[PDB]
Amino acid sequence: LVKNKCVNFNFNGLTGTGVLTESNKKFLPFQQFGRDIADTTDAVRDPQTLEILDITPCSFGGVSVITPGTNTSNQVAVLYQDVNCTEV
Amino acid sequence: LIANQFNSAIGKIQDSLSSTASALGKLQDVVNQNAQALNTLVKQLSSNF
Amino acid sequence: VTKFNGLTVLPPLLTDEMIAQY
Ligand SMILES: *[C@@H]1O[C@H](CO)[C@@H](O[C@@H]2O[C@H](CO)[C@@H](O)[C@H](O)[C@H]2NC(C)=O)[C@H](O)[C@H]1NC(C)=O
Ligand SMILES: *[C@@H]1O[C@H](CO)[C@@H](O[C@@H]2O[C@H](CO)[C@@H](O)[C@H](O)[C@H]2NC(C)=O)[C@H](O)[C@H]1NC(C)=O
Ligand SMILES: *[C@@H]1O[C@H](CO[C@@H]2O[C@@H](C)[C@@H](O)[C@@H](O)[C@@H]2O)[C@@H](O)[C@H](O)[C@H]1NC(C)=O
Repeated sequence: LVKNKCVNFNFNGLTGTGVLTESNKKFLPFQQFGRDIADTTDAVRDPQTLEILDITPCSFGGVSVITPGTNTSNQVAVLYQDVNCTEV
Repeated sequence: LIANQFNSAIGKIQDSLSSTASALGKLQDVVNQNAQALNTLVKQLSSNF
Repeated sequence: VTKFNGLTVLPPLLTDEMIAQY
């Protein structure tokens, strides 16, 4: 298992895409799966090394195109909304 | 006399705001309605339909 | 006066500092 990078994981038939990180969520022996308000998984227990992993969906956001009219130029600027200048 | 009444009237506004939270209800309700509407949208993902 | 599912909030064009200046 690879951590801190967007990966496509499969835990015991549970599939999804997200970033797996170490977590400080204190699970209990009868429970393996954490859960979100919207019923999506939020933490898994590693089936072989029992540490709890956080699942964060890979970074995303809207992309806007800022342009003068094509009656003036064909040059445009791109705004990546609510994202740093690293994931571009 | 008029200037002193004005200065005291402004001072009372500060005392009113600093203690009564309900004074801003017209703006808090707008914030609450949008957050309440958005949370309902999120909860709908948990339904089977 | 006081997420991961495609729901975002856009920032207002007039920042609060500009509102006070007006
Ligand atoms: C198969 O899974 C077991 C789970 O118990 C592994 O045994 C230990 O699991 C703990 C989980 O916290 C980890 O320290 C290590 O994975 C294991 N430690 C020791 C001392 O055995 C077991 O190793 C797994 N087998 C293989 C081949 O991965
Ligand atoms: C986005 O970029 C900003 C600007 O570089 C960074 O903000 C970090 O914020 C944390 C805590 O809020 C602090 O370590 C620093 O203020 C910033 N760190 C660095 C390395 O600049 C960060 O890269 C990103 N922040 C967010 C919230 O996405
Ligand atoms: C649309 O553009 C027509 C011709 O475009 C011309 O060339 C480009 C490169 C620009 O320099 C532009 O300013 C020039 O006019 C115009 O004839 C036409 O009027 C334009 N449309 C409108 C509504 O003005």
